Amino acid sequence: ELTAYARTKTKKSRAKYLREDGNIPTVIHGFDKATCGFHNLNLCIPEKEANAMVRKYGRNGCAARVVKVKVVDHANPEKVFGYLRTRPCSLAITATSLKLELMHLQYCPQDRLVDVRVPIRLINDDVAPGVKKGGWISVKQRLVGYQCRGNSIPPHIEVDAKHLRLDDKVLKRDLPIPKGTRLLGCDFDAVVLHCTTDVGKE
Amino acid sequence: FRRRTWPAVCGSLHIWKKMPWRIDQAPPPMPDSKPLTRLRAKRYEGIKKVVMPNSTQLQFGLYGIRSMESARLKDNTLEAIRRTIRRKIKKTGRLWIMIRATVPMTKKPLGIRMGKGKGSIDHYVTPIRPGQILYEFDRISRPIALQALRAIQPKLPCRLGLVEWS
Amino acid sequence: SSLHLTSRYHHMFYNVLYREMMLKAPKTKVEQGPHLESITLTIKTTDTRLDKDIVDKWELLLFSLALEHITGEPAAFLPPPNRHVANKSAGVTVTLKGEKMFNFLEKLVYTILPNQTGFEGVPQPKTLVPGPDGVVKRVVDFGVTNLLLYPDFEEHFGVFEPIRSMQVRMMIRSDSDESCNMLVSGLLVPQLE
Amino acid sequence: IEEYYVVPPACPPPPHNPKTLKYVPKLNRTQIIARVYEAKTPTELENSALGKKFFSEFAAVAKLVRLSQLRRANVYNSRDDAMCVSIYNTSVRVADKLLHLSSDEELCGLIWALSQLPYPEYENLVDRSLQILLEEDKPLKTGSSLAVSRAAAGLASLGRWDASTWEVLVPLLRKNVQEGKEVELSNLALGLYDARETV
Amino acid sequence: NTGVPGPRPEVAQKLSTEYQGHILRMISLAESASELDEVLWSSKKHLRPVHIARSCLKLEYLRTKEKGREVSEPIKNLASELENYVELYSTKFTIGQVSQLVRGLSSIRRNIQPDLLLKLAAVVVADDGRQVQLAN
Amino acid sequence: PLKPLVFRPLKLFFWATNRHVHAKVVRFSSPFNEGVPVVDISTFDAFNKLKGSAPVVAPRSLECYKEVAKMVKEETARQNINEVTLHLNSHASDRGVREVVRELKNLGLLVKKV
RNA sequence: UAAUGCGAUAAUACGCAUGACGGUUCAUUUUUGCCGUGUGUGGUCACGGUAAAACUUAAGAAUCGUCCA
Repeated sequence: ELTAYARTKTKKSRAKYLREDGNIPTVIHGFDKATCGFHNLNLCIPEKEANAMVRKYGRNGCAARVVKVKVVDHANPEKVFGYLRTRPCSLAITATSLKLELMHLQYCPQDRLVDVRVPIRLINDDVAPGVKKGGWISVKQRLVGYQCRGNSIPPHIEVDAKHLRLDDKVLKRDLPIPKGTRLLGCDFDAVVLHCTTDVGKE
Repeated sequence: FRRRTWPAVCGSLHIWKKMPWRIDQAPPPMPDSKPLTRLRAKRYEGIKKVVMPNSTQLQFGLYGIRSMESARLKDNTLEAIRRTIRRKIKKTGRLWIMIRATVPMTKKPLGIRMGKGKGSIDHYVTPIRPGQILYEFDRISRPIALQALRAIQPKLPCRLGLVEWS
Repeated sequence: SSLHLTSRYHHMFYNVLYREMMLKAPKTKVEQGPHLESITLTIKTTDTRLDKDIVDKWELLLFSLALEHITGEPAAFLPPPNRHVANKSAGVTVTLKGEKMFNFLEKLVYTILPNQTGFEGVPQPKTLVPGPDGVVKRVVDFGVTNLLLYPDFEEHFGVFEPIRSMQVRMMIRSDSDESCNMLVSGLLVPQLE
Repeated sequence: IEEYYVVPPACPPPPHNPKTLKYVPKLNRTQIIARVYEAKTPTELENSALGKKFFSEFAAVAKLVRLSQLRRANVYNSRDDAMCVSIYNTSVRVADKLLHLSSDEELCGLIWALSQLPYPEYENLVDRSLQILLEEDKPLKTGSSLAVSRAAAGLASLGRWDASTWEVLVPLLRKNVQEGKEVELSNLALGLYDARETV
Repeated sequence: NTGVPGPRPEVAQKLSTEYQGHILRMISLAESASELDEVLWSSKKHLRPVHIARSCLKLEYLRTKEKGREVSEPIKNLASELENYVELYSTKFTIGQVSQLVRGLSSIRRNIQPDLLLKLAAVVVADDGRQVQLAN
Repeated sequence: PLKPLVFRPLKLFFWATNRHVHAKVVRFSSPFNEGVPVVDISTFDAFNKLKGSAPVVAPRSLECYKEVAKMVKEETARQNINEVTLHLNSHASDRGVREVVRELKNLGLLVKKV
């Protein structure tokens, strides 16, 4: 659960005053203007909660998670406007200090189709013929694109490498496809994992 | 405010508009292996202070080192850092180098008065922008990355930080 | 009118051969099938008694005349290798399409090729770089080393004595190299493999 | 100096990868026929069945039958007239290729639809349908009087007046009138044939 | 603007410029009859039939807020001034522009001179009603 | 070396498609306003006319091209139009369009390119 | 803009045919960064610009593939 506050219509130059106070601007996309009044919603989220979410999940890992947002009045914390079900999309972060600047979220009901870049995870990498011989498992694509339903978003893809030897390559065709999701794109036969001994010839 | 006249707002001949390199925000490309040029440059080409975009991340590895300040590094400094990193990490480590010295610099010998043209090439440099990522590592642990960071910090004039992929 | 104005092969390709290829290699669209586009005949200086890379056009008139007899259409001189050289060429060429293309193929296969000593099969097709239109084309190249097998060079032998050899190229549009081989087989041209 | 090219290999879709996560239910012949008839405008009729999987022989017959009803019941502008012409041209050509797969009812409807529509008749669609139904066994075994009534009315409008075919239809039409089935079409056909006999 | 050949050269050969859009925006941005008068005074020398036609509709829009009171004095002054342009451009209007001129001046309960109405009616009387098809 | 544009009140336009050739005559008052089409004749109209009397092969035929020119000549003559300017574009070089233009000049209509 | 578009005899009388799925190419200024000018102890300031450069989620259009779930 995340807490958000309503905002007034202001210029871009007024955003730094919110960060100084301790809140990060956020935008929620994907509403119908006819029935809701806006196509997008502007709010601000406390930095303390925002940092915890990123640390717990990660900058890219949190994009495959579903969160609950509660909108309340800044002056009176007990006034609740409503609740929303959303998933993070992207994060704007300073390069020199690694501080949050802007959060993009998508309105994600349980019956909507969304495109998610799911991270790839490895299991039983220590117990592998290639590792024992002296090789290592190199990941060429950290994230892979999927089309998932709102009710079923895979937190991550589990690829087992317990039976991989040297020069073994795992392509997109071999990745698991959980229920309620399908692979995106047409560039199949792309290397995702590679058990090798090369270290870049450095 | 934009410094132009009314005829210029309507009939400007600058049809193809390119943002000057000094203030362009596009990230620099990956270094190539082309030979160094023998054409003298201007001093501005070796300096760039605009910060990096607010979406920069690691591209290949799990750990890396970034610069918190702008600077101009010579070819000699890069070679010393490369040897230090290679020795410190391991022989069995994956290293990506994201920088290269390509901008020539000139100098004149002692005992020469001002004038009579520009000097000859002496060495090469590369500009560094704030928040830029310099090196990436893989097939190592986090403690090893910290050791590499501490080893090179005394050898550089700018503050350094650690970046992790998540 | 006691003149040759029809084409046997043309009728065979469209009314007989085309359906058979469709059955062997089903395709979604009717027009998606092997097709023979053009045949090019070339005579260069290296295929003649003259020993020189660049020769004057008046020395190549005889070979141009020979192609006219073989094909029935006038041939053209090759473009000069450079702007500096203007009056010298490097060979002659002629291109045929449609009915004339089919008639030439029929006569070559039925009469001339069987009488050539060292013939086993035509080489395999080669794929060229697609042009701006994005169409992939395959070329089959072979040469005829005995041009004095045609029954037309007998009226004035002394004139046509220097005629030695010729090169032939065929352009085919198809989905794959296997389809090209199927079309060539339908044309009764053995392929060397 | 002549470069050569390598065709990139094809990309076969991986197995167990659904083509779509949307709900697209399967459609049978009965559902397609119901969808085609439940059309109100030429545009809806045009889009009621498209593609070689749904635009089959039975769909082509349904489009022609429904087109006749809409043409008679409504007046159209230039744009809708062009849509109707496109519907007629495509449906007949499909029928000319899958005629041998048609059923008895479909052939009876096709004759009735062709007679009502004012556009030029295709090559020999009516004659071919007559030949298939000329065995004299299908009309006798046609349980549904609707097919017989449509065939009888269609031929009368087209003025075929085949002696053998009509002689068979007469007792069938009279029986249908007695049974109260397809009275309007049967009466219309009988009246037209009786007028022809008088003339 | 496009140079691609097409079925309707009549509506494709029209020349559209940025300067025309600039003036049309100013007319629409005006929030009162007093403001609209100043806009037209500045642009006296750069008014075309399209601008005149749009201005008449602007008077209709502006008077909608004055639901209770009668037509204000500045609105009447604008209507008289615009009529001078209508006479000047009487033979340079399209059927669409004439259509919105009459509606604009009729909404202010103004009466056009009979001679001017006769000239404007030529859009539908001439060419045997061909121009009626152009109208949507 | 593009020439400056010259405004003309009456212009002739052609639209060549896969199936038909369309000719229009449009009157203009200024470049900033839409024109008024005074003639609209295509090979579709000629085909429906000739086919009833004299069989033709298809709309894009020499017989229909001459018929379209004749119908255009009658309309311009009735409306007292004797001189027009041709709008040059890619479609103006079509063989069917060129045949129509040649017929119009012979009939008596003065067509100018510049 | 179905009097459309495309085609491998390519000409246009004949062939494919306007739906449906999939992959490509094109709104509270989306709101953050950044840039310009003025002022300035070198930023607790103001306004504007980005149809010059990084950055969001859609919806539609143009091809292309396809017996169609």
